[PDB]
Amino acid sequence: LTQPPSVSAAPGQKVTISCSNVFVSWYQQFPGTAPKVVIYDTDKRPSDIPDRFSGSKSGTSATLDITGLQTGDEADYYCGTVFGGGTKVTVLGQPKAAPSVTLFPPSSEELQANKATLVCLISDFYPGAVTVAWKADSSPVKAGVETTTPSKQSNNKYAASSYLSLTPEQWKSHKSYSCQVTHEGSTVEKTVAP
Amino acid sequence: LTQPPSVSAAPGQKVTISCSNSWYQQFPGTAPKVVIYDTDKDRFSGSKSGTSATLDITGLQTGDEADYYCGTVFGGGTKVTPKAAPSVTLFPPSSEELQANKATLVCLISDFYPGAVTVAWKADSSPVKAGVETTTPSKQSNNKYAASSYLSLTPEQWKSHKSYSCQVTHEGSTVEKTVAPT
Repeated sequence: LTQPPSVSAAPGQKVTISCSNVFVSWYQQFPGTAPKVVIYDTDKRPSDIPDRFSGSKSGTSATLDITGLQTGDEADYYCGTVFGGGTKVTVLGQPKAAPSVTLFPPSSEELQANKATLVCLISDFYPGAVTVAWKADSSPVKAGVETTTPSKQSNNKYAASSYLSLTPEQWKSHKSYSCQVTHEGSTVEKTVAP
Repeated sequence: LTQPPSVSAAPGQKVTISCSNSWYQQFPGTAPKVVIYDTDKDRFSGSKSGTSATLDITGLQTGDEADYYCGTVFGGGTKVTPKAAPSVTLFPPSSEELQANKATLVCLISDFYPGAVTVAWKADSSPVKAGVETTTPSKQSNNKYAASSYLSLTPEQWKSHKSYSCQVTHEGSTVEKTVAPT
């Protein structure tokens, strides 16, 4: 049912993806490509796939293990009984970098037009997997939220943006609005107010 | 398992997907979701004759535009395939940011179809490329696209010029918005 959004490691190290709340199959899926069974029935692996891939189960959670990591393994990994969330595996080729989070309020022009949009610019982060959560007066918000998918920049780090669309009164009613971004277990929150 | 790489249709009609020798729907950036299970099982048909299995989309909506796979091992995949102008929104540097002696402008491009755009910045009609990054489009919830561009400046490099502007091109049309230090 639930897996980390991202797992990363240097081009030789071990990656361990964890599927939680559970026979478990693991499917590897490259962009455009169909998902393919990397491991079936907890630990049994198909032929043609390398020895590097191994499946395990501890308690309520089952794990996928990738040893001798290589750029070829850079993919989205899903667990299945239904499917889990998905884990993006990254083969680290540069120092990890925490995103810089810049939260912008609606301009005087946008409000003058009876529109309101908050923009949370997330930039300079590697690996390219981030989680974004909005909060209106310390209370979560998922309605109105729209997030860009990470994109490799000029410096090889990634950049994305999340925006919240609101009514000018919604903006003025709450004393605050926050943008929480999560990158490799490191969370950074920024707030903006009228 | 074999499948037609792509199947085209018109909104309000029907579309067919064949699988040779369970059906799953996959939108970008998400896991697949079991639509029909064991030729029977959110209302579409998944009936089959001979060595092949077909999946039919009853009401051809826009929220059904996804990759469809079949299983027993997954089929190769089949991608099931009205113009909207981009909404360009320009933001000045945050009052918070200028107190940290940094400054960034964000050009937010949204609610557009098809998902392909171009960007160009200006600092009083003089085009600038210095510290400009543009993100790649992504299909938002309303089926139309979103992408953003940003310009990194110094608090003085922003307050020196009278105005700043991004210029967004999309299907031969061009949108330009302007911001000036307050």
